[PDB]
Amino acid sequence: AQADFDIPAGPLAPALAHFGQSAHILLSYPTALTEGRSTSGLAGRFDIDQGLAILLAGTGLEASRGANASYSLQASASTG
Amino acid sequence: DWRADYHSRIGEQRRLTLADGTQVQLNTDSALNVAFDQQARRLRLVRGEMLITRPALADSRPLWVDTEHGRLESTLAQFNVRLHGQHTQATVYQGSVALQPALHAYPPILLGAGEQASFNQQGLLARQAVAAVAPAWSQGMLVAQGQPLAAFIEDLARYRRGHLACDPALAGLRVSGTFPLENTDKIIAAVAETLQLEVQHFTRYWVTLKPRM
Repeated sequence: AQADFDIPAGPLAPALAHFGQSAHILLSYPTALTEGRSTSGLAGRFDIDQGLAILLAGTGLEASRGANASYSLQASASTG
Repeated sequence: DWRADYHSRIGEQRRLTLADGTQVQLNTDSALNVAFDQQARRLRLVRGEMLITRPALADSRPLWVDTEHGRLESTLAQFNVRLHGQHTQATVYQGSVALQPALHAYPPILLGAGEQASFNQQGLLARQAVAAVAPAWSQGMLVAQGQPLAAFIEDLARYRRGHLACDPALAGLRVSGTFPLENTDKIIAAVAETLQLEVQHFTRYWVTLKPRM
């Protein structure tokens, strides 16, 4: 599933409002997790999962999904 | 002249094209009466919420949206109007609107794009900036940006037949996300999971969000 995005750099929380609307997805995550963070933005056509990962670059957060179609966010997974 | 009445059911959105070519979308559980006469293109929002888009560019008559609380006079504007119990809220996305509270119509309050204001018959109640370029509902979505849970569920309940509430201990919990209106049960389930809440649903038309334990 892909979408066209034109999300400027800025605070993360409004960028995610913009993202979920552009992707037309159910995105639900804790308010505190995204408060006072920033994104470099997202401009172009992307798979929704790849686009979300790009939007979240540098934030310390990653996308999460489970058995239902919904998306969430979580702190970046440890790698070791 | 030209003269029509419209309503939308609970959970229904409707697209109208008025005689002048102005487009109106009605949201859930809304009622609009339209009366074009020689003076003005009159819209009366009797219940609910509507979005005006693609305003006619060269009609000589002003466009007036009235509610019980006053008038919104549109200059080439694209704007949302929602009637609450005790006030009207306008949100402007393009152009400008002049707000005229029923008991204090002059001087008008000028609202430009990216501005939102609430008013009652006596005057302004609140005003702030918004970054949205259209209302989320008009694209089939709810969007929450740290919205208190009690207010989020008040909004969501407009789209449903039954009662939706939360325990008072939860009233200020902040909700963030984007939510397709196509399935409101999924919205409830997702918000409850994110906020680590229990969904009490013992009878079909009464749902209460509760603390987990």
